[PDB]
Amino acid sequence: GNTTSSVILTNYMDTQYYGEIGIGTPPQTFKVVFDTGSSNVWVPSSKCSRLYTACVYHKLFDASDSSSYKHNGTELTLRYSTGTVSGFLSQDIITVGGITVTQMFGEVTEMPALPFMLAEFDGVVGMGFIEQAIGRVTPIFDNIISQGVLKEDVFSFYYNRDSQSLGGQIVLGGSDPQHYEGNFHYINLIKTGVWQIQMKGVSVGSSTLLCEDGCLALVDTGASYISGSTSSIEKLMEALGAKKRLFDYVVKCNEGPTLPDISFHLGGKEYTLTSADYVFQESYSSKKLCTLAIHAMDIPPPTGPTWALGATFIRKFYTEFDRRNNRIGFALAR
Ligand SMILES: Cc1ccc(C(=O)N2CCCCCC2)c(NCc2ccco2)n1
Ligand SMILES: *[C@@H]1O[C@H](CO)[C@@H](O)[C@H](O)[C@H]1NC(C)=O
Repeated sequence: GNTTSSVILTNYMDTQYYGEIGIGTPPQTFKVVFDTGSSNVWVPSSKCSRLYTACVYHKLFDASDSSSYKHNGTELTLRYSTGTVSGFLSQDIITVGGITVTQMFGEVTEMPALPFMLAEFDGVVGMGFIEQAIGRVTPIFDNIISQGVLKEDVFSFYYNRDSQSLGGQIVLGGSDPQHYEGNFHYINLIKTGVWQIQMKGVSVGSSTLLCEDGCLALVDTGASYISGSTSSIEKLMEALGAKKRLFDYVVKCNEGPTLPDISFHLGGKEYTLTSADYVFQESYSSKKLCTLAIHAMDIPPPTGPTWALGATFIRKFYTEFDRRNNRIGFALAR
């Protein structure tokens, strides 16, 4: 009970944050997203039909090349906001930040081109709780806890603002003072079972337009953007003077710096984003369009309807996830 370990992450375009894990003997390496929003481990399978082009372009786990593989074969379907993967369960040795665990994971055999052709990562490591794990499969962090090796039931996320240096960092068993500053502000979860906290308002400038009588915020490391309801985001965007495109909201690039602050009232404290934190300032041209790092995402019950605080939020606020105390700490990221 005195190990602290880290996972190094790559920052792809401020949208995709992924580290590397090994599966099997000998270790087969996968680029994976560490996602507090979900709880299952999955990578693409060698058994994925090659007619799924995502499987042509990603790394595949070949169970036939692993001596430590253990068959299960129960069919599982993982439905996410942005797409669905389908496959079957397997068991093998997974290596993550020097730590080695016997993990049950999904070998994905069905992997749709949209969106996974757009993924720089191969698979997902769910950092959430057992209660949301499809098939009641013990999640990887629970397994690492069960070894009594870590200093505490705590993991922490750092996402870099710069997309050639350290792209991001996960500390298993603690946090890293090199990447945050000031004090942590701790906020208790609504319930155990989901990394979700009470939000008491959303402000544009200093007018609380949204969540006037409270709402939900899912602290979501696998999400790129900040998200709310279609109707919630529609009200927010009307206020920013943003134009709706098919998959995002844009603003004429010149208007970008002039955009107001957006605040999130969490645990008594007001968490502010400046336009610099939520606009992709690719230009300053009045002719060019610039995209925002906030979009509509409708999560179904009983998680939803909820807000999701993804990479946009985490970049500014170093996040500690506390399993021991069922709470989330935020600190100013550096
Ligand atoms: C192209 C693409 C497709 C999906 C996601 C995504 O939302 N997840 C990964 C896939 C399973 C669903 C849970 C989350 C994504 N985001 C990457 C990312 C990494 C860190 C922050 O955002 N990118
Ligand atoms: C798959 O795992 C479940 C749950 O542990 C178990 O009951 C079942 O026997 C396994 N099936 C096979 C074919 O190994």
